[PDB]
Amino acid sequence: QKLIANQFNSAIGKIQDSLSSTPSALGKLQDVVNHNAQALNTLVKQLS
Amino acid sequence: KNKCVNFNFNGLKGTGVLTESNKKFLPFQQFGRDIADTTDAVRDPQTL
Repeated sequence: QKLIANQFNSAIGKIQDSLSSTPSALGKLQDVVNHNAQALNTLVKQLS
Repeated sequence: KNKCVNFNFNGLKGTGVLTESNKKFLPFQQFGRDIADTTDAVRDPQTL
Protein backbone atom coordinates (compact mmCIF):
# COMPACT_ATOMS: atom_id res chain seq x y z
CA GLN A 1 0.00 0.00 0.00
CA LYS A 2 2.72 2.48 0.95
CA LEU A 3 4.61 2.01 -2.32
CA ILE A 4 1.45 2.25 -4.42
CA ALA A 5 0.46 5.55 -2.80
CA ASN A 6 3.92 6.91 -3.62
CA GLN A 7 3.79 5.90 -7.28
CA PHE A 8 0.39 7.55 -7.71
CA ASN A 9 1.55 10.84 -6.17
CA SER A 10 4.70 11.08 -8.33
CA ALA A 11 2.58 10.40 -11.41
CA ILE A 12 0.25 13.27 -10.44
CA GLY A 13 3.19 15.62 -9.86
CA LYS A 14 4.45 15.18 -13.41
CA ILE A 15 1.13 16.16 -15.02
CA GLN A 16 1.48 19.72 -13.69
CA ASP A 17 4.88 19.91 -15.40
CA SER A 18 4.06 18.04 -18.61
CA LEU A 19 1.28 20.36 -19.79
CA SER A 20 3.16 23.48 -18.70
CA SER A 21 6.39 22.71 -20.56
CA THR A 22 4.93 21.19 -23.73
CA PRO A 23 3.44 24.00 -25.85
CA SER A 24 1.21 21.94 -28.18
CA ALA A 25 -0.33 19.67 -25.54
CA LEU A 26 -3.67 21.52 -25.79
CA GLY A 27 -3.59 21.81 -29.57
CA LYS A 28 -7.05 20.26 -29.94
CA LEU A 29 -8.77 22.95 -27.86
CA GLN A 30 -6.77 25.81 -29.37
CA ASP A 31 -7.98 24.61 -32.78
CA VAL A 32 -11.58 25.36 -31.79
CA VAL A 33 -10.64 28.94 -30.90
CA ASN A 34 -8.56 29.53 -34.03
CA HIS A 35 -11.11 28.19 -36.52
CA ASN A 36 -13.86 30.38 -35.09
CA ALA A 37 -11.78 33.57 -35.23
CA GLN A 38 -10.40 32.81 -38.68
CA ALA A 39 -13.92 32.36 -40.06
CA LEU A 40 -15.10 35.69 -38.63
CA ASN A 41 -12.05 37.56 -39.91
CA THR A 42 -12.69 36.12 -43.38
CA LEU A 43 -16.33 37.19 -43.17
CA VAL A 44 -15.32 40.72 -42.12
CA LYS A 45 -12.39 41.03 -44.54
CA GLN A 46 -14.62 39.93 -47.45
CA LEU A 47 -16.42 43.31 -47.28
CA SER A 48 -13.79 45.06 -49.42
CA LYS B 1 -20.08 65.36 -30.64
CA ASN B 2 -21.27 62.31 -28.69
CA LYS B 3 -24.60 61.93 -30.50
CA CYS B 4 -25.83 59.79 -33.39
CA VAL B 5 -26.08 62.17 -36.37
CA ASN B 6 -25.61 62.28 -40.12
CA PHE B 7 -22.19 63.58 -41.13
CA ASN B 8 -21.12 64.75 -44.59
CA PHE B 9 -17.41 65.58 -44.98
CA ASN B 10 -16.70 66.61 -48.58
CA GLY B 11 -19.16 63.99 -49.77
CA LEU B 12 -18.38 61.09 -47.40
CA LYS B 13 -22.03 60.60 -46.52
CA GLY B 14 -22.54 58.40 -43.48
CA THR B 15 -24.17 57.84 -40.10
CA GLY B 16 -22.40 57.48 -36.77
CA VAL B 17 -21.11 59.16 -33.62
CA LEU B 18 -18.24 61.64 -33.95
CA THR B 19 -15.76 61.75 -31.06
CA GLU B 20 -12.36 63.34 -30.51
CA SER B 21 -9.49 61.25 -31.86
CA ASN B 22 -5.86 61.08 -30.71
CA LYS B 23 -4.76 59.09 -33.77
CA LYS B 24 -1.57 60.69 -35.02
CA PHE B 25 -1.95 61.68 -38.67
CA LEU B 26 0.90 62.52 -40.97
CA PRO B 27 0.24 65.94 -42.58
CA PHE B 28 -0.35 64.16 -45.89
CA GLN B 29 -2.80 61.62 -44.47
CA GLN B 30 -6.40 62.84 -44.70
CA PHE B 31 -8.63 59.91 -43.60
CA GLY B 32 -8.01 56.63 -41.79
CA ARG B 33 -9.34 53.18 -42.64
CA ASP B 34 -9.96 49.82 -40.98
CA ILE B 35 -9.60 46.23 -42.23
CA ALA B 36 -12.92 46.29 -44.12
CA ASP B 37 -11.84 49.40 -46.07
CA THR B 38 -14.36 51.62 -44.29
CA THR B 39 -13.67 55.14 -43.01
CA ASP B 40 -13.24 55.27 -39.22
CA ALA B 41 -11.23 58.50 -38.90
CA VAL B 42 -11.83 61.82 -40.66
CA ARG B 43 -10.18 65.24 -40.81
CA ASP B 44 -12.52 68.21 -40.68
CA PRO B 45 -11.94 70.33 -43.82
CA GLN B 46 -12.26 73.71 -42.03
CA THR B 47 -11.17 73.10 -38.43
CA LEU B 48 -8.04 70.94 -38.58
